[PDB]
Amino acid sequence: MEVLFEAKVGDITLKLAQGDITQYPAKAIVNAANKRLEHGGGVAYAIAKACAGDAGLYTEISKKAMREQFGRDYIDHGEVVVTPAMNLEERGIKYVFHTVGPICSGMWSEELKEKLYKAFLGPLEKAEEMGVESIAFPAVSAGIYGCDLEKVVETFLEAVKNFKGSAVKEVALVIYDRKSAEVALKVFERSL
Repeated sequence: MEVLFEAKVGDITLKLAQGDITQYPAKAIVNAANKRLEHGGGVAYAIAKACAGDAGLYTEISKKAMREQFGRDYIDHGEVVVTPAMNLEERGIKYVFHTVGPICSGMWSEELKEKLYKAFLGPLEKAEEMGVESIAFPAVSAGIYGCDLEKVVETFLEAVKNFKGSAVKEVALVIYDRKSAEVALKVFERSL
């Protein structure tokens, strides 16, 4: 795990790290999921298998948790489903916070931005609500949903800046690949 950036933002300490989010030292890690919590690919698959040993198993566990928490089999942007991290609990990761970002498919707009903003802010508020002091995020919607990475990072930063909390003390954005991590760093540098 390599920390590329660190500083005080909003009400917490923000870090930009390059590495595997399933190995990040945070009490809760956020999953960039689809509205049905079917973890079939990308970071959602990585987190799902890391937690249960079989992504399919975590998908079922997640669907059950979502029905229990929201009374339905899907979530809207901003809503967060909480599941036990299972096998990751040994690493200090107690929960996985599932959030759902919009599908840009190479486009951008105020509406798409708002949906993504909610996808980032929701997990922060859930952490605050649960007294979870540390949380790590992936670049939501920057995967197959095709939202421009720079726009995604800018929106994430906006959410962190606007976030009002006292329980949450540490927040991190975790990017797996070098090329993407550097793009993110560039945004952090000119925005903070």
